[PDB]
Amino acid sequence: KATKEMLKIVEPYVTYGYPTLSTVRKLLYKRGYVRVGKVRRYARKKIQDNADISKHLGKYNVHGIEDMVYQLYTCGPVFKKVNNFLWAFKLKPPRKGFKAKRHAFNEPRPGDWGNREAHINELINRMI
Amino acid sequence: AKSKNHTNHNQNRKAHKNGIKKPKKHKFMSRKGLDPNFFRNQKYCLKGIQKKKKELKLKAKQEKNN
Amino acid sequence: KSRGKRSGTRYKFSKKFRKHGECTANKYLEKLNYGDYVDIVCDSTQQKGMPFNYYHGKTGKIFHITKRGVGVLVNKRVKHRIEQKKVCVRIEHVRKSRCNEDFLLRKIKNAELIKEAKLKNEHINIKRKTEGPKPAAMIKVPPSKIITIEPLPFY
Amino acid sequence: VMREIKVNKLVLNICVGESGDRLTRAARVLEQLTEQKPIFGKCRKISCFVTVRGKKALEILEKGLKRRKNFSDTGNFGFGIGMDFYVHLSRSGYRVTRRTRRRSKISKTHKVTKEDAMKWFQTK
Amino acid sequence: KVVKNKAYFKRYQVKYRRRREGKTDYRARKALILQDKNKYNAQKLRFVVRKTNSQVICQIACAHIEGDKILAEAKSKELIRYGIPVGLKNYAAAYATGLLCARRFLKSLNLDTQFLGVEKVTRKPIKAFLDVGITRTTTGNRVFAALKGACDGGLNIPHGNNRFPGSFNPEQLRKNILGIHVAEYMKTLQEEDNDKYKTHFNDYLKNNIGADDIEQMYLNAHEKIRQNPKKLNAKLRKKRVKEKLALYVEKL
RNA sequence: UAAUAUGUCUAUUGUAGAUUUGUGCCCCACUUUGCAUACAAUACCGGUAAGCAA
RNA sequence: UAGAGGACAGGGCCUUGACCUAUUCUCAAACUCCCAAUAGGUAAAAAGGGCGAAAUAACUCAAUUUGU
RNA sequence: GCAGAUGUCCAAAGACAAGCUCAAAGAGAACAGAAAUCUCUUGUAGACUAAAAGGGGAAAAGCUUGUUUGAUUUCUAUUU
RNA sequence: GACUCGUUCAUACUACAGUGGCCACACCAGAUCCCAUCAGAACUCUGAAGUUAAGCACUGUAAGGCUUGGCUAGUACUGAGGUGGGAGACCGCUCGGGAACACCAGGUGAUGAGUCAU
Repeated sequence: KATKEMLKIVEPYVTYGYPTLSTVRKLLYKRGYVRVGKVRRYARKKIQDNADISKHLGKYNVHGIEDMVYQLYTCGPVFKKVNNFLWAFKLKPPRKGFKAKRHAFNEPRPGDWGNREAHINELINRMI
Repeated sequence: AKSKNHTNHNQNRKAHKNGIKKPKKHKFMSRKGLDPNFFRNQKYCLKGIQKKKKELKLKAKQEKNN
Repeated sequence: KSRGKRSGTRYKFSKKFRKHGECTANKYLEKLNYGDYVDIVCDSTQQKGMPFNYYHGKTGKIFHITKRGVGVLVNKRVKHRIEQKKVCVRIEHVRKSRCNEDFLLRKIKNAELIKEAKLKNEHINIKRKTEGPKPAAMIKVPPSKIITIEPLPFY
Repeated sequence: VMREIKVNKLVLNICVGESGDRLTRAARVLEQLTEQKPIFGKCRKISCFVTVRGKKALEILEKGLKRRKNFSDTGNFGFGIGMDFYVHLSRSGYRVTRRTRRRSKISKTHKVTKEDAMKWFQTK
Repeated sequence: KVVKNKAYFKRYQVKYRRRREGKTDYRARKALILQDKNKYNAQKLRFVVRKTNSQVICQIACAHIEGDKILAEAKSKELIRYGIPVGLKNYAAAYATGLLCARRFLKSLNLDTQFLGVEKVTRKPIKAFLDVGITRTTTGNRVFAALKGACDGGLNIPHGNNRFPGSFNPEQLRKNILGIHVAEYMKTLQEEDNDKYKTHFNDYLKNNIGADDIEQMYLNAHEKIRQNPKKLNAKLRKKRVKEKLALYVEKL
């Protein structure tokens, strides 16, 4: 409720929706970057291994990109140490292009912003 | 010529430049003029413990130093 | 050109409908303690100890208590920072806060729940649930009970 | 069950509205009528009246026995001739409406209105 | 013109109950129940003296938000035990009730030994602070009797001597606390006439005592008390109003 | 006129607090010390009030 | 802006008004019975809280042992 | 910008307490009237509260009465 | 049964009929004083012969009225987006929030402790 309310105030400047398993796996594998550095000195680094994942989470037994996907899809007990550990994805512009960034995805006229629900997988894998 | 009489423009932006600071929240505040005849009694309370503690410590020091 | 003490308080300090008259009998019968959160609400029927222009409806800690007055610590925002201010008002203009009763029952809950949980050695969390997504459950909707509606045209 | 009309008060109306040299004579005739001292009207001094109770109430009533349209509706009657006349009566138990214990107000049917006033006037 | 119109009716107010039935004044009430806020739990236990049409009442009121609690209410009909069967509204009766509450609460505290009091008429005292009693007092009133009996038992109440015999008259104090101001009326009426004696001093002559015996019984009883203690519901209303309208269809 | 005050070469008192000591040479909790500093509390010095004043 | 009907005054059972009761048309930055949206404030536990003992005070309470 | 107001007034129009309830309307009453005075009924304030306006005020903050000088000295915590 | 200290500020109050004291109101009759009032009218006090007549305890009056529930109405209004419509005011659209003015019904609650009586 809290984050949905705080995101509704920013809805006209974003588009969001259901990620689904294949898309979360694609995002983590080919666009996943991780903060390996020390606290407040994070030094963004691509995953490329499981050593840093284990170093930050091995004592908390969620070591491995296997486990990170196993955990990000079904929001289990560790989302703090996954989302915050994961660097913000820097996506490419869409391959085929946006429809209208100025208008909502939900208006009858073509538009982009809003909740695409399950329709964001195509946009993500087009932007990836 | 006429001068800009007043405007609040840019003011809260200037405020948030360094942010809206907050009181430092000290644990103890002075009670210089706060309810006399009660904190005077508290002052009298403190000396009661102080005198016994001091005499006990001095006697222990003398008995241990011979 | 007019910045008096009561300027701009035509409706803020006006008495509500049916609420005219002095304060109730047992309004004088609240146990106020030091360091107590309290709301400061102006009562125009009582003129001495009237709260000042801006602090009506605010909330703050009690730092002073006198025979018929209360000193309240209220943070006020000016320009680029918030600073503490000590306002001394009479007790008819003071109403006990309803911020700490939200946790009074929680802290009584702790001493009865966490105690038994530890002594029996379970792990149970106590943080607020901030409930969002509803869980998954098996339901039974009746084929007779299910009814259909539809939209309407212009008229 | 003691429904009856009793006597509480009685006053006069000595109203002229002029300067001095006659308040003395007015108070003197009023004192000879009822032995007690009258008091004045407005003082913005233009009227006066006096009260007394006891058997003197019955005596002044007997003096004042001497139209059938303008009766009062609360047993508080008054008239005039020079002199005037005023008397305050009602049913008993009236004092709980004025006592420090339970200052209160009267109901309606227990008041005797003006029909009882006219009946009592013809009876007396 | 009508002042009882609906727009007027939609603006009325109400009074509050304790003054509305006349036990506290609601301004003196607030003044007595307010105490300094620096004194937390300062109960302000108020001594109350009141006069009925028949007896005298002395009570303790311990201030609470919900309401006050009396440890015990001093009664003037318990003086029948000590030696005052009738005459429970007298000056001596109020004095006896003051001594009653004082000494009985003193033995409740188990502090009679600590505060014996005084004999006849001339650590720290016991809690009491006076009530307004609504009424306007006068000199030599029986409100003094309870307070002075309580003082002679050991109690204390700050209270002005304006209403005191002499506006200082210890002779009138003696004449008061034993009630002999009825004895003076009795002697005067003896010399005046015997016509109203049957209707006035009936139970007194039934008891077969006198003016010099009023003081004796009162003093003996005061020493004794100093040393030892219908509805209709929704459907019913609907049925009845239907019956009423059906009846008035042809009634008048 | 002039800064604890001779009970003593222990050198005012608290809550935080850097460092040090150990017990379970490098992770942790308990005591051990309590820099600086902050918020206070106290005393004492000069002045002014108030009380007394040979 | 206008009414339904109706016990006070004026004129010739009649008339004219005034006035009255529940109703009618339209309005108020310096009018409110009611009253949003937005905006604003306080609270979200360890230098702390709960729970008992012991002490201390010249405070408070009738209390050298009620309370604070 | 708009409707205004201030450079005053008050030994009481300050303080306390008690008692009372006001404006108005209706019905009545020698002189006596639309009004001057008296009685009753209703009367949430439609009065009054020094002044401009806005708040507040009904065993009152209004009216009357009684007693008074707390409109006194000194110093704090503070709000606009 | 009653009252008491108090409470809750209208279930605790404004237009009509019905019940009333063994102990408790309240009415009583009076002024001699402590005494206080044009007036023993209030008040104080005196004692209890007559009284529930009153207020009121209560019941009830399709009354007032307390109030909420539904309906007004997703109407009015409004936060954010718009290279939306329109000559403008207005009017949609997407993400949200969301009133007020009439009617049917509930009846006029409850509080701890003590005394007297039974």
